[PDB]
Amino acid sequence: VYLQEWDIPFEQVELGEPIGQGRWGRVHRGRWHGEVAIRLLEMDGHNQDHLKLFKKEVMNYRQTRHENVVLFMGACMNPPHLAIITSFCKGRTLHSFVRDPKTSLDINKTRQIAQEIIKGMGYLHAKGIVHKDLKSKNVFYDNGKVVITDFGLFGISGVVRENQLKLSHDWLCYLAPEIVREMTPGKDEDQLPFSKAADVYAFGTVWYELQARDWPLKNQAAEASIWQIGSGEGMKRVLTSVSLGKEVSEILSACWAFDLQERPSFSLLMDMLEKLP
Amino acid sequence: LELDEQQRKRLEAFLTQKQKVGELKDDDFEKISELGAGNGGVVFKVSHKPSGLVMARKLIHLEIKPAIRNQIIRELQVLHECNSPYIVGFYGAFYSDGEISICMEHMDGGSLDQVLKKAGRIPEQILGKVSIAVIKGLTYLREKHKIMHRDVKPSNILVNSRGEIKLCDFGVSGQLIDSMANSFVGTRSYMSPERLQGTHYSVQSDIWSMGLSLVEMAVGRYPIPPPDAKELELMPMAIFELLDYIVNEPPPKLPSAVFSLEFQDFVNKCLIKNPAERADLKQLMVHAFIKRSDAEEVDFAGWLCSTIGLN
Ligand SMILES: Nc1ncnc2c1ncn2[C@@H]1O[C@H](COP(=O)(O)OP(=O)(O)NP(=O)(O)O)[C@@H](O)[C@H]1O
Ligand SMILES: Nc1ncnc2c1ncn2[C@@H]1O[C@H](COP(=O)(O)OP(=O)(O)NP(=O)(O)O)[C@@H](O)[C@H]1O
Ligand SMILES: [Mg+2]
Ligand SMILES: [Mg+2]
Repeated sequence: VYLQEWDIPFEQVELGEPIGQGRWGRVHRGRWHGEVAIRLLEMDGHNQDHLKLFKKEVMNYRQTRHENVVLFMGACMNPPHLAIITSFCKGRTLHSFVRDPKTSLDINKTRQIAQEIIKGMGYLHAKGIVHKDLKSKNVFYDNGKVVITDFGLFGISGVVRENQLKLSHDWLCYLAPEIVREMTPGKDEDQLPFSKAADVYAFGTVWYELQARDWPLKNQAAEASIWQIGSGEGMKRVLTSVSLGKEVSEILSACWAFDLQERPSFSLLMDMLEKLP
Repeated sequence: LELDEQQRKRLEAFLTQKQKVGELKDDDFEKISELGAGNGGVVFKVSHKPSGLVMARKLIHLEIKPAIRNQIIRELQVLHECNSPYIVGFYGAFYSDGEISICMEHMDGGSLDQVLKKAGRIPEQILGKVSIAVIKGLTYLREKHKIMHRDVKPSNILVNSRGEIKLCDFGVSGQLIDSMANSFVGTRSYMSPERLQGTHYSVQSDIWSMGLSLVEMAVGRYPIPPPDAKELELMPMAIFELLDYIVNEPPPKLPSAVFSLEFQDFVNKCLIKNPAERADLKQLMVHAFIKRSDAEEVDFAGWLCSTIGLN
């Protein structure tokens, strides 16, 4: 990809200040005239199978456009150096948004934000793209509008170590039991069983955050979280411990369902969110 | 606190040697060789240049917002108040390059994990003494500063050729625990069954960790899953099934043919799943195995230096 193969007309785009690092390259702010987000990756693997899948997923993301999904614009690959360019999201992460004192969530606003997220995920699923990293920090809220970011990105195989693991707590809260059981040192993220059902479980966690403005499990040693999540015990005890409303809690129990196959689709979840207060 | 005079005079010697070295910064030090790495950090034998002393420096690498970085350094300076013949000599803590460094005693023989791999197995005679040392350290810690250790395992028991035993890397800072230390999971687990299910835990969890460690050192193998019957005469599993074993299966036990009742019973009491019924430290201190080994006569330093090849 030499960036001229994309439908967004581009003469030149300039890097601006960085705005965070992570397992997948460094994210800068930039100017396409419009602001954009530019993610810089480098490919250790250097095997052309990895670049083949990268090409596959990046042209798959071209086919997407939806008002609740961040606009994928471009990607260029001068291997080992690669760049992914999406539209820049003004406003605040839903994560820092529910955690604000001044913010006023209510039985209506939560359902509305949730329905936005559900429409976005439903689109992504229809085109057969799995997010694999839906979480509160990957949803943006600017006035009325809600946008999902950072989708499909876990499928790639660039530089990220040791034969131990380091797992942030915020992330593991969004992980379904199928996944955390497979975690073990020396296992890469690409071999884990992400899926549509795991995505609706992660939606369960973001809805709980909409209710309680916090994690469902208080910060603790990661081994503890792995056991509590993959045993299903921890999520049963949270459903026990402080409750919300019956119809509210039904969606949570459905999304967090231990057996993945009993988890609802996103189309169904739209209906469930409709028949509410 | 039953502070011996031998002990108080090597405690005095290193607190007054502590102000002789004074204060601290990166280029005062100089590398020697690779001590090791774990849980997000590497530690190296170092020479401080103002003071010819050889120390051990712990560097761990944490880019985060500076406010909590300084909360961490100020919470960690309490290590200056923590001083017992059974807790590593602490000297200083500082921020440099966004890499926290802790300067501590160098321990000639390293960790009982290191000791163990070369030694293969650790005799019972000697595990008595290390057990006494650990209960003393944990009680000192619980009574004097009201903390718990939270990370007891053989790689955190340190030995020297002068024959002392002390514990390193105890959980002194809450901020460093919540912001970094929690996120790591290794290939083995020493966590109690009540910590794994996320209830409130206590020093009881540390009793459990110590019991599992004593089994590992006594038989030379990480004890769960229990060795198979033929594997026992001679002397591939993911992390979740390990944790699920720890929570849902009987605990390890020492083999009945080889070690005394007193040892078998000590460890059996450390490894009871219900922390209410697990021995506390008051009870462990007066246990038969302890009364025996405390009054025994073992020359530890000799065993250590002929074990590893020091002098
Ligand atoms: N389209 C975007 N608009 C605005 N900010 C963005 C956009 N995409 C990513 N970011 C920001 O990029 C930063 C880092 O994102 P990211 O690299 O994905 O790290 P992370 O989500 O915090 N955890 P990880 O996915 O492991 O890196 C965060 O501050 C995001 O808010
Ligand atoms: N003061 C010390 N003197 C000598 N060796 C030390 C000292 N402190 C640590 N070590 C060695 O450093 C290595 C790893 O230390 P460490 O950073 O504690 O990792 P770990 O014990 O495996 N996990 P953790 O203690 O929870 O961070 C081990 O081989 C120890 O023997
Ligand atoms: Mg992300
Ligand atoms: Mg240690």
